[PDB]
Amino acid sequence: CSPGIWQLDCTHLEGKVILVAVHVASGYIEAEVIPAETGQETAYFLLKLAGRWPVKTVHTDNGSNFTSTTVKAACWWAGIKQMNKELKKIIGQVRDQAEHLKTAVQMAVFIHNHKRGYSAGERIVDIIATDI
Amino acid sequence: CSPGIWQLDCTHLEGKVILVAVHVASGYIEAEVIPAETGQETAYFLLKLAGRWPVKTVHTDNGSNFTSTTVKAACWWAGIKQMNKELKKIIGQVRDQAEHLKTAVQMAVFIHNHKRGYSAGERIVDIIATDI
Ligand SMILES: CC(C)(C)O[C@H](C(=O)O)c1c(-c2ccc3c(c2)CCCO3)nc(-c2cnn(Cc3ccccc3)c2)c2ccccc12
Ligand SMILES: CC(C)(C)O[C@H](C(=O)O)c1c(-c2ccc3c(c2)CCCO3)nc(-c2cnn(Cc3ccccc3)c2)c2ccccc12
Repeated sequence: CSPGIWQLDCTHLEGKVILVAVHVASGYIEAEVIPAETGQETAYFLLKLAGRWPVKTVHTDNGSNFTSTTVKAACWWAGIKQMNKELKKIIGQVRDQAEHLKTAVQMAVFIHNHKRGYSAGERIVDIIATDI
Repeated sequence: CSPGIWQLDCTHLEGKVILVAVHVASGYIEAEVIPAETGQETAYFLLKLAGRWPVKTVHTDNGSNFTSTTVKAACWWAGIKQMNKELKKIIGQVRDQAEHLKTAVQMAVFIHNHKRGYSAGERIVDIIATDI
């Protein structure tokens, strides 16, 4: 698709919430473990994401994710308008490597983003730079 | 300089620690508030950073930052070898906008990375994509 579209979702594992953002054009993933699946967590995460990539529009598979005032506030300020099983597959394979789940998650993001025919990491920067 | 070099440092504000990474070639900043200035926090942050950008070498202005086993482990796994006052200037100007310091920080990262003659945000993706 077009280069400012991201998709946000939460997935659950070991009683914790993993917030997963996928840049739709590239497959590039950013991800964080959060304590609770709250609107404030989504708001802050959206602020972090928009300061790093040019985020125009965000989609989700759970629309109610985006109905908190806090989320709306974040999108308003950052100018935002409205392949997780592979990620869960990589987590499972490296989970023994690490104590904390959050560490396994960032390992899995690293593998995913740098697996190649280019990697999701190389596609996002080419896509965004072409756009400029 | 060359396109895989990052600089890590901590700065302090309101009794909290702000961990600041600057991509030296571009001026592009990634940043997080952390509870304590510990090696484990630096390790995890380094894991997050390497899964998003191609990080070859990291520098710091406090070398002892990098002597924990945990940090060394992170750099080992991710294949890593060994303009904060402007950031603090932006934080100060937007601090009233937000409750939490961490929110002001990501606001300040957003402003910095997207201020333009291109922005630090546009320079990093052009630099990294040229490299590929
Ligand atoms: C990363 C944090 C600090 C958040 O937690 C991890 C964890 O959750 O496992 C953790 C790590 C760690 C650090 C980096 C790392 C991995 C594990 C997994 C793969 C990628 O990079 N390490 C230690 C520890 C303390 N001493 N050592 C001897 C050592 C290990 C490898 C190479 C060289 C030396 C490792 C942790 C100790 C307690 C809690 C979490 C740890
Ligand atoms: C972002 C988090 C959730 C971590 O904390 C912030 C904070 O630290 O200030 C916070 C925010 C918030 C959300 C996004 C945002 C800003 C502030 C600053 C500029 C950029 O984007 N908002 C609320 C709140 C609750 N109701 N509203 C009516 C509203 C405000 C603006 C536009 C539309 C509607 C805002 C917070 C409440 C409690 C604690 C932190 C909040």
